[PDB]
Amino acid sequence: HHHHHHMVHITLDRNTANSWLIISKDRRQVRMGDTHQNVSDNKERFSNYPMVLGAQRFSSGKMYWEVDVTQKEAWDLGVCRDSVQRKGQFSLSPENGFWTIWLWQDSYEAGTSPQTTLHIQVPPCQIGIFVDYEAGVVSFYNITDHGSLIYTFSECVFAGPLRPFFNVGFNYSGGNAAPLKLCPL
Ligand SMILES: CCn1cc(NC(=O)C2CCC2)cn1
Repeated sequence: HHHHHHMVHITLDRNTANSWLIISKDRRQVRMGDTHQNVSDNKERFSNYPMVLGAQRFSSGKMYWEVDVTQKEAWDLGVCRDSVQRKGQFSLSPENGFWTIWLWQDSYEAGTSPQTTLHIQVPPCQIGIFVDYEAGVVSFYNITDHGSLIYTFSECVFAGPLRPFFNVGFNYSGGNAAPLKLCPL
């Protein structure tokens, strides 16, 4: 791909984070803590899952960023509406305001309804995410495999401002403690 020149500097929004997440000083890394991280509750925090939003809001243009997923067993990545549900149980779908892919139990899937199997020969260590607001496109790229396409959501109905979306996943296994990291430009 040739989307690198739309690179944007993403930072994480602490106020949206599940109360167990630990965000680095530079707001570029996030991991699951082993306990509640001693913050007050608020209506923005994702309550049920280890999710957090980027601070940036996008309503036009083309945007690109990269995320490091090295040695994780489970994670979700993509974008979502600013007004997505924060509390209780929900599925990641375009109907609910999410455009995402994930790793779960050694398989990669796109968050369609129902979910779509992805075909990845080289397990990615870094994922590129491209958003074209006007075109209604969200695309995912395998940076480990020379930028190869993973998945394209087209005919997207954003219906609001978009925010970068992250889920570090649970760590029931003891094998999923590693962080998500926003990679430098
Ligand atoms: C909540 C509004 N809404 C949006 C959609 N569909 C999409 O965004 C497309 C991406 C692939 C299907 C369905 N309902």
